[PDB]
Amino acid sequence: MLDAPTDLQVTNVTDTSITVSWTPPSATITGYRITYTPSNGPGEPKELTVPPSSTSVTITGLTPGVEYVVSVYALKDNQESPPLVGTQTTGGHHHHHH
Repeated sequence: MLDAPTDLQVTNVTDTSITVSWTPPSATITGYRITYTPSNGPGEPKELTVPPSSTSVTITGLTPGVEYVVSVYALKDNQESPPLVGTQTTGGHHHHHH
């Protein structure tokens, strides 16, 4: 049972992407799982995974102009931490797209 990563930082944001960084937990870890969904979505999210050497990830294909909830879970084998949770609105709310 595993402590959560800390200090979610958004280092870049576009109309369709977010770059997400975090600080590792104190535990030995074997990966991270990242979920993302709009706050206004039914709420079951999309999921990605990364190796433990990744303490940042860029999420693409996002909807412009909406608040996303990003949740980062540390993994240790079959085990997962509670998530580190932060929010970010993508660019372009008042702009057309294509």
